[PDB]
Amino acid sequence: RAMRSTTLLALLALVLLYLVSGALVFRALEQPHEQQAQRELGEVREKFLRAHPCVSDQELGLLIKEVADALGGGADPETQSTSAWDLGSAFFFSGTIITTIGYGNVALRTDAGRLFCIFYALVGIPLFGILLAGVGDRLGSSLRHGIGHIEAIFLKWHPELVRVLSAMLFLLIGCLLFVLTPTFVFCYMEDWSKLEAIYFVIVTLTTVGFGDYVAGADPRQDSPAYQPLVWFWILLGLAYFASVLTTIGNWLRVVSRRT
Amino acid sequence: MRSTTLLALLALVLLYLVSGALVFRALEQPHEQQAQRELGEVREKFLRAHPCVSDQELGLLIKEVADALGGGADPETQSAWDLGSAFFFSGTIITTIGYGNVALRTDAGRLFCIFYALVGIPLFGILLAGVGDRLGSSLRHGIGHIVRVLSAMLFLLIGCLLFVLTPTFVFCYMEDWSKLEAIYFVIVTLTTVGFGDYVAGADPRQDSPAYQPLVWFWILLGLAYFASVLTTIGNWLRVVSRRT
Ligand SMILES: [K+]
Ligand SMILES: [K+]
Ligand SMILES: [K+]
Ligand SMILES: [K+]
Ligand SMILES: [K+]
Repeated sequence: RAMRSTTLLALLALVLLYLVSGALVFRALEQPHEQQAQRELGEVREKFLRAHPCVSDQELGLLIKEVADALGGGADPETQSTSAWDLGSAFFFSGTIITTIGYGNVALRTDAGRLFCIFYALVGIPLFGILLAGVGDRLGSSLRHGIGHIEAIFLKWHPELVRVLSAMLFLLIGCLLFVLTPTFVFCYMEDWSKLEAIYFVIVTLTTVGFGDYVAGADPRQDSPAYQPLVWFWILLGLAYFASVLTTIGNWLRVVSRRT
Repeated sequence: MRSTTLLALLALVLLYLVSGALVFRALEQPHEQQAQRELGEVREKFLRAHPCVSDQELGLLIKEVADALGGGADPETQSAWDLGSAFFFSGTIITTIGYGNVALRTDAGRLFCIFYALVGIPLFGILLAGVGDRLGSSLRHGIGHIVRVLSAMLFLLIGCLLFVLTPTFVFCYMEDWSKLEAIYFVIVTLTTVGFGDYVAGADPRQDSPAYQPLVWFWILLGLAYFASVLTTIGNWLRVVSRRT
């Protein structure tokens, strides 16, 4: 009842190469209609100048929308009024699909992206499910093996005791690693509050993906490869969680089956 | 897999949506009307001033409006976000669909939602099973009444006619969407991606407010079916191929 080591490594790459494949289908499929609401506002701000519309409620009523729908499109900080969606964005995006988060912070506009998507999902999501298995297992165990050195020493002092300790320790060594480090990190890179980053993390991992926050979707960001990294994280932490989530489902079932 | 014990969760879980929606509407509604009130003013303060030919005030006019927008303001023109929308919202949470088309702003209600998930979503997985079974058991009393892999092709295409392609045709006549959009919507919905680009019950222009918890209750049976099918496939495609 186990998956083979070098088996998943072939799978995983089979997936990256599926994702990288998806990012390409999208890259040169949505590149053109990319809104880029930052340069579209200037054409709306200045257009209000060369025309100097004045003393009208009707001409204002719509502005609010023209600034709302424009703002909503990830518009500039509206105080500047003075390039994005490449692979790191397209790849990351594709990933938010199979992972089923779907941040959708950047809507799809090209009808092909919708049809292709429909298929990229129905074919992507399932493919992922396995990756988690390969990871949750081949990885999840590695760490259980690591802690071995800890419990090997605890035994030199006294069994049934070390059992519970490793169980609680592992959750933490896993938590502190997939909750805390990431939450703390998202603050020092996206200038969010502690809460927001933990709020984010939680929505990321629960894969609710509200979309209100997304680790790498600011056109003003500088580090390009950073997005896929946070993705390589989502994978890891998403997989770990699943393992710990099922085990408890049993520990909670073995005690619930006697009803 | 108790068929009368899960019926209780349909009341518990269903309450978890209402019993939870109450907080969201009581945590966000205040700052839902404030961004409106604070817009009304900023809107006419400028309008009634009838300024002219300037930029000094437009840089502000813009930033003045965004503030109101960030807190969730009206689109234009010059009512939204109550329990009805919260219920739906709360539900998009457990379904982990999270359309987010409508966001959380209250820094306080945000944390409330952080926990509502951890402990709220785990129950849904149970109901989709409790329902993924009753719909999985309905394969006999349904298909039996009318060689081997031949009776599988049918069940697959049974649900596509019931859950997949049924609502899509319905959504074009309810929200004017194209053929595709409905499909694209349903898939992103069912696969629970929840892109949020599109959404069934949130359009501002609706006149039937009763049919929404029905479109939502549909999501239940929807994912439940999609679960019932993955439940068999996931346990069949594995055993046959072990040594393969
Ligand atoms: K989602
Ligand atoms: K959005
Ligand atoms: K989502
Ligand atoms: K979303
Ligand atoms: K999801």
